Amino acid sequence: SDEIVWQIINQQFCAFKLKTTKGQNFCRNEYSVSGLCNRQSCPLANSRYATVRQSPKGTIYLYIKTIERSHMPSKWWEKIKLSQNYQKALEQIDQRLQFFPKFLIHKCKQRLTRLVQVAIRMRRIAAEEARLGEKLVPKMAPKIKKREEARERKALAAAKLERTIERELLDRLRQGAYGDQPLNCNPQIWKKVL
Amino acid sequence: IWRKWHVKINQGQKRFATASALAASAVAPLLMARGHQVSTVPEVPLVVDSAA
Amino acid sequence: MVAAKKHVPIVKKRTKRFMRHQSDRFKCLDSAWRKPKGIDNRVRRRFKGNLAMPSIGYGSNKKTKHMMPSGHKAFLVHNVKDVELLLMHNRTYAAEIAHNVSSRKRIDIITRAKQLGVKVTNAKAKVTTEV
Amino acid sequence: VRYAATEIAPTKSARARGSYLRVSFKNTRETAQAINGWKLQRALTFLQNVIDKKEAVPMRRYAGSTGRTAQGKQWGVSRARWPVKSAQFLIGLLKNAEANADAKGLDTGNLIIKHIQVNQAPKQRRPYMSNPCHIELILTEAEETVQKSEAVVR
Amino acid sequence: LSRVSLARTIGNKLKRQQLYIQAKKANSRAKHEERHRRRKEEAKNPELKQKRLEKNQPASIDKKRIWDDDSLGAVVDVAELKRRRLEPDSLTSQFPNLFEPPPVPKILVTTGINGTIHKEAEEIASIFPNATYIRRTAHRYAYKYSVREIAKFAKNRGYTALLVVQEDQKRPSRLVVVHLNGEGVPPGPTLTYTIRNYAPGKAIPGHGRATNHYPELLLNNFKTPLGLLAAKSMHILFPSKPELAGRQVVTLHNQRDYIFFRRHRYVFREARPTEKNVVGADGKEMEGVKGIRAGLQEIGPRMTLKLRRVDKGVGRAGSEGPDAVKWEWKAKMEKKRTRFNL
Amino acid sequence: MKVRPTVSSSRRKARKAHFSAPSSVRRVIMSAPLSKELREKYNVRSIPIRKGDEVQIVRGAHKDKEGKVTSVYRLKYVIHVERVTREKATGQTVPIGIHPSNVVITKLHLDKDRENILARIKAGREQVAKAKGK
RNA sequence: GAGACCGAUAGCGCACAAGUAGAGUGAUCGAAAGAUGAAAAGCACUUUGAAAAGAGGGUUAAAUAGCACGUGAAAUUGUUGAAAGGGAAGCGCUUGUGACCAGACUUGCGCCCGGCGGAUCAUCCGGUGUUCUCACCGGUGCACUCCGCCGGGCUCAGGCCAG
RNA sequence: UGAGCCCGGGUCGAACGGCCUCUAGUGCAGAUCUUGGUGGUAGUAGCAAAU
RNA sequence: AAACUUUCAACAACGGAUCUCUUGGUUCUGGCAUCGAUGAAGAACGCAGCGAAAUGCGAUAAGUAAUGUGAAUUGCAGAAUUCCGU
Ligand SMILES: [Zn+2]
Repeated sequence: SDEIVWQIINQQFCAFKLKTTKGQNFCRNEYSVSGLCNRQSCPLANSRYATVRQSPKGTIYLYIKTIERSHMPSKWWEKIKLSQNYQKALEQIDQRLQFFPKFLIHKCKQRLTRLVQVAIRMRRIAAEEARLGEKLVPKMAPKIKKREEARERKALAAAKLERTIERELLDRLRQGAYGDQPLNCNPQIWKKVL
Repeated sequence: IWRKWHVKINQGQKRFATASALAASAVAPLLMARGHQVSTVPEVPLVVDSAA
Repeated sequence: MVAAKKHVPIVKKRTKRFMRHQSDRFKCLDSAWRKPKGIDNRVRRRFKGNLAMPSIGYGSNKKTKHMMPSGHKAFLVHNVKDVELLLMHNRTYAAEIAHNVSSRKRIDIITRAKQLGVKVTNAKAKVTTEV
Repeated sequence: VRYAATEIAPTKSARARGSYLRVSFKNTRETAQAINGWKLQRALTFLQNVIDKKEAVPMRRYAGSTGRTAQGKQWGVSRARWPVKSAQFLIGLLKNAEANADAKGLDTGNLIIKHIQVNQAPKQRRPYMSNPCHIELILTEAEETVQKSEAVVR
Repeated sequence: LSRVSLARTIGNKLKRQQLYIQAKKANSRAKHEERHRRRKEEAKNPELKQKRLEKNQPASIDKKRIWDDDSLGAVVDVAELKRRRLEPDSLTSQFPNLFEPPPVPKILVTTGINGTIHKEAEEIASIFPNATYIRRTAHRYAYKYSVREIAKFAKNRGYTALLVVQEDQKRPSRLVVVHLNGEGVPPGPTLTYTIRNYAPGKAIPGHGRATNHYPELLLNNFKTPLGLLAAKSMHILFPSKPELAGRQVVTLHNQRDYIFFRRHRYVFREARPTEKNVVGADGKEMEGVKGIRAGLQEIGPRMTLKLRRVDKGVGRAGSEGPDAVKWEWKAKMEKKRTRFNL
Repeated sequence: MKVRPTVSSSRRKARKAHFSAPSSVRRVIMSAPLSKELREKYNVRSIPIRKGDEVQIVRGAHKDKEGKVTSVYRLKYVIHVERVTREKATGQTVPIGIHPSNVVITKLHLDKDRENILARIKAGREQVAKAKGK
């Protein structure tokens, strides 16, 4: 009933589909080699399937689905650890996915390749971010932004800066902060201070 | 109010569609394609004993 | 080789929009295109000096359709799991964070996008840098 | 990028508002535009002259052909009127802004009308309708340029 | 009608607005009659006017500000604490470089990575004498330098502080002040502010040039221990002895946690006959400055600073110990209208 | 799920019944929790609020504040407890309204009726606990 | 008691003073009109002046939420700024001038040498789950193998436009 | 191509969107269209009626 | 060069569209049968501290008796009115 499942999946409803307007459809199912929804890469509509996944600890595994463990969904996948050496992991795909469709072999090798490449990229980003010491913090919330915009207008009114500067300037003229014969004021106005 | 709200369906067609819905429940990937979190059950019909 | 996938040159037949007839004179007519149905309308009769009409000949190349000037195809993401769908397509597609995604979720999308190697069209919306 | 021209500091500007005033909107617009950008003592003396029929304001946009005289020679216009109520209401708001300047600590001899604006009010629900107006104005000091000192060589 | 909401006790719009208009007309007539009756009573007897003014005073948030009952988070008057002891050691110990005399300052101004605010950063560099602007990145695909690296660079080549002007929407948004200090002591505190309303001197009506003279500093309204840190931090950036021949003044005035920055050019003129004497603080007119005013002309950018973080080293990555951060701004210390961290 | 025909799961009727309730029905709606000591003493979950109950506020901006209930404003579904006051413009302190669901009862004002109320609750709580048990 | 109904120009004429206001001699005809805020905390006080009005000052998370009160479109109007205007404007193709605004390839992998740490490395030992041969823990060490990391050296790779 | 769609900036405060199906009181420039609001005429006619 | 006129932008007006809400309507379904000469349906006049609206009531007049609950009513002026109590 592998084809009958596909006809229901393709043309009625699939909970993993994401239909975009850009001329391609995407599968959200985590056990798919490519993100695209087509007949070759739908794991539900292919009884025999393979997928390469990466663990949180950093290990890359290869997953195998057979027609025999189909009615048992808890035992769908055989999990095989892939080598850290890139060549031995590519070979380990070839021996384990032997006598599979060549689409599955070719896309599992691509999925292995992109996972190793992202991991190297992940370590280069983390090294540069540690050296740069810069993090992206969220900007101000719109409630807080409206709060200090409101209180800045009230503080600018309360500050009365030009009168505050004028009062402080003439205060330092009185106490003699500029000394005898000040360079800030003309002589006949310094005489008016005394 | 005299719009036709209820429609008459043949009992033969109703029993056909129920038997098709029964058979789709025994098909494993159709369960996870409907939206069910079927990743832990050890069999897709999944009979429990009556004593429990 | 850290860029978009190699594509043919992007050629657009027209850049100007197809303005509706007499939308300049009346404020109740929007600029969205409506096909004029009068038997003597000069736009419908295709006289010279008049507004052009949309046709299938203006259609863009299929190898270049839906494609940004950078060569990536727009992909609306809503969370982190939408970004991981572009793990295999980092050179064909670009991540567009939706207008409804909050500030802290944009942080996690931006961080994941850099790790996966996908472009973000809106990477400086509700975020700022801290030293 | 570009930065807009900032507002004059509130320590230098005094505001006064009139909302829902029962004066003709069109007569207020021509009277306010006559006194825009002026000194306050000029504007007050001019408006008392319009009340006393001695001086006239120009009708430019809302110009019903009512008065032509030698009082249009001051403006170069052929249409000049004598809006009595428009001058009375505008005097009361200039004296409000002069009072606001005095309480704030401004120099009442150096106020200028930096900004003045007349907007339409809600129409009074009575077939005949009135045309009331909102009026806002900002009174600022004249700009004071201080002398820069000579640069030091070093 | 100050105790009952008309919207909850009258269920009709057009009756509610008819009653509220009749209330406004009655209360406006009743208020005007009261003040006019109060006026002629105060004219015929001027004593009750003086009694009424010192009992009726307009309320202010500044007079209602909450204090605590000096550790860089304590909202306490350092000035009142000194007087109460007569009836700060903790700040000098934590920050010995800031608080003997500062040397001749030297300032490096940079922007963020790939900045587009070069003209604005050059105006910030023109604010502080002996300041130079160096762009951070030098082309789009070039080497990205960290603030730790630039701090080590300017320390080695004899600079005293580093100013980093972060950007947002091609406008300056954050001012990071890094104190490099001298000799063997490590790079000091990192004070991070936020710029909200930046206006260049070009956009300011009736503006002027700045001369090459050193301006005097007016650090106003700085009372809490955190504010004395911010006052001291701005003081090292400026030279100690101002060249008073050129009348220029850099003003940093704090009004409820907003530090308003202005730059003026004063002149000690006389007073016009229509001008008033300068009524000073405490309500009373000032003494000795009768008939003398100080004219002002804005020559610098208008910008408002608000302190957000004080670090121990150079940024968060650059501050090591358990006290890596010293003060942080959260939005919960502004829940009350009257509490100011200053 | 409702099963009885005499109860309605209608938003229109429920908001109508809540905001148009008479004073006796409004009394039950303005019920308050008992404190943990008071729960373990009388085996009572919640009772309506009186005019003489020492109470502690657990929700809102007046959290962790204790006082005695001064009035039970049943019209606006709110109570006034002692010393939580807010100053008007004139300086006249008006009491701040707290919902009875935002408080917890620290001390009760006991009389003959209140003991009869609390004995009837501990009657039914024990009767079904015995029925559930044995 | 309900709804694959309508959501204030809709739904009964009436969500509210609705058969009310009001019209007609009379029989009859018959509207418009909902939303402050969580809470009135509905702006005390100072100060212009005759008011359904301002300037300060305060309440509130917010008053450009002030009983004209959620959001606040268009028509229409005022001020400021820019450009243009010899008896129509508006519009199509194509430049040009000025103003404002945006920012182009995400900008990388592979070798070599030396050190350091890990393992999927030892026919090393103990344990757990399992699809019963695959995974995952713990302790050993570095003979081999393979990953990283740091410090050098080297290689090629790239986006657009020209000649 | 297009009907349209997505994002940025501001405002704003409580709910909303994509897919596949079902459904309909489902798309406006006209109807001397209906209701509301607002113009030029026009500060013109003229101070008659109404206010 | 201004005024006037046109276009565009920012701010300020006029107006109440859009979004959201609903103590309302509409339609269906179910249990039951109850106006009046013992004076009805309807109309009017009155009754409260401030009652303008609406509601309630009838010179015992925003109500009396009896029963139940158990401590309010409330926009402002109440009482020595009642709190282990008809
Ligand atoms: Zn699929």
